[PDB]
Amino acid sequence: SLNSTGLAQAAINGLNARFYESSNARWSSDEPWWISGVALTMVIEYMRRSGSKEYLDQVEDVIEVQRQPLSWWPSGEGEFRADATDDTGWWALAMVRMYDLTGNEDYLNISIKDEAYMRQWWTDTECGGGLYVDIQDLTYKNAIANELYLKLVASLANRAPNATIYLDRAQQAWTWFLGSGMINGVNLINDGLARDSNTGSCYNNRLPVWTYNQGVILGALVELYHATKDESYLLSAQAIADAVLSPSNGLTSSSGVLTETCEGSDSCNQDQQVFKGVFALNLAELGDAVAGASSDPDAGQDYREYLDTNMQSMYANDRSEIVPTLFDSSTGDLYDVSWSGPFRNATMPKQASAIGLYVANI
Ligand SMILES: OC[C@H]1O[C@H](O)[C@@H](O)[C@@H](O)[C@@H]1O
Ligand SMILES: OC[C@H]1O[C@H](O)[C@@H](O)[C@@H](O)[C@@H]1O
Ligand SMILES: OC[C@H]1O[C@H](O)[C@@H](O)[C@@H](O)[C@@H]1O
Repeated sequence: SLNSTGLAQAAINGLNARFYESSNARWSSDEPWWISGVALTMVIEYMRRSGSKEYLDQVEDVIEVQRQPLSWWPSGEGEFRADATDDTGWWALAMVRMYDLTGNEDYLNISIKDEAYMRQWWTDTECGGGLYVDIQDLTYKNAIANELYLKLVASLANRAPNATIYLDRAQQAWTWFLGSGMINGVNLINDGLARDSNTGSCYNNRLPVWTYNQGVILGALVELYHATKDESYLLSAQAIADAVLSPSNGLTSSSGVLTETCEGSDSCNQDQQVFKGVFALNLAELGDAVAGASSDPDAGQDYREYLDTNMQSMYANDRSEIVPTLFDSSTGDLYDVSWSGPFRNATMPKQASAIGLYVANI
């Protein structure tokens, strides 16, 4: 009796009432800019899955202003080309979804500019491949920038005119990622690569297993499946998702709820607060691809039940409503970080993550 389209809309209204800045065409300028890109993704995906165009004018406004040359990275020349490859990647994938929503080639073109910009920091000369996250310094090849890159080139292999260079890049990037060692012995992805002092060989740095690094990779593999019709991409994706769902690996509580490793210590910072909903949206993409590739009705049923289980927990334990007034009639729902633990306060990243979970259930 829970309607995920209605709750997604109420969560987007809450996001807007507390965090949207009209004069800036952005949410929460006091929060990292890439998380406005994630938020835009969630709003776009709500519209795609539900069929609403309620927020289209707002999204267009955000795109128009945020595509301008960034005051902190003018040499990027706008179009979301930023001072880190992952920041660019979040907006690039938002533009892929906006293209999917509208069919407007402008958004696809932006994604193509973003891919060419990110590729500049791919090297074969360290780690046999992959790109750096930190453009100014070039010290870290990490999971998230390389997952976003992979999902972007794979997305373009299905949509762009010069589709075969993107397919070759996606297949080579997946080959590199699989061979990097970041996917560990329980099929989960650690934070990134360290580099050996004497030898230049790279290895899994054993930094934490973050939920969004188990999620963006699933979307990439789903796009590789669509570009190739090779289910072995779905089989790898399902292995990573199945590891997340397994309570033995500690991302899934004994209540069956998705749980960031920092929640226990109450230490989730502004980045980590958004991670879970990015995983959920990507898990929904995997579940749709698996159910479509198979005649069995129970196909992808575990992923769908998982998202449902998480949705009901967040709805019941992690929710607070804006108090309407005589003057401001704004309504919506607000959310904290723990999809099981109690609501203490809302932040823009926490809210974006919550919207992601509802949209994953539409
Ligand atoms: O996305 C990260 C980005 O977010 C902030 O809004 C900006 O001030 C930048 O300095 C920073 O690099
Ligand atoms: O794994 C190596 C890596 O660890 C840190 O988390 C990063 O900030 C990088 O500067 C460094 O190269
Ligand atoms: O919050 C964790 C997050 O922190 C930084 O932004 C980078 O080191 C990422 O690789 C990492 O996932």
